[PDB]
Amino acid sequence: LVPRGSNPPPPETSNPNKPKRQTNQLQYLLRVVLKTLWKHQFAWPFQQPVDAVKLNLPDYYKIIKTPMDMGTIKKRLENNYYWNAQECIQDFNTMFTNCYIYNKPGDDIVLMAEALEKLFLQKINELPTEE
Ligand SMILES: COc1cc2c(cc1-c1c(C)noc1C)ncc1nc(C)n([C@H](C)c3ccccc3)c12
Repeated sequence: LVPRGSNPPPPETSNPNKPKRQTNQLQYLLRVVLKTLWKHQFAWPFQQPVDAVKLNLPDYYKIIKTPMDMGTIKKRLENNYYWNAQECIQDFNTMFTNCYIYNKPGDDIVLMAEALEKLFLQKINELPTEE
């Protein structure tokens, strides 16, 4: 009748046990990298977790075991979840890679992801100096 499957909870975005810092690179990742991607025409499918129930994608979380999205990344930055800039960059990379696993090369959503990823890589090439 209907596929049987719930969404997982979204990724964790805060953790009181983790120490917190602000750094040049983390500030850039929020104010330049995330900001630039978030405002893009094609950001919207990537601004929140994939809702497999609403989108009728019952196999999505059968294969995507490390989901990630820009809404999560934004909250993690805002909550000082990341200590090292590379932890945030890795989350963006996971987001893109997940899209390229679940969706066929050349599909609409993949072309959208590629346009965002190009802009991401350009901004990462201009990452500022560390402390
Ligand atoms: C086809 O892939 C999607 C379509 C989405 C989506 C999320 C995905 C998505 C992403 C991102 N990574 O894997 C999947 C699946 N999130 C919300 C959303 N709302 C609509 C109307 N869509 C449709 C199905 C859509 C299809 C192709 C390109 C853009 C949106 C979507």
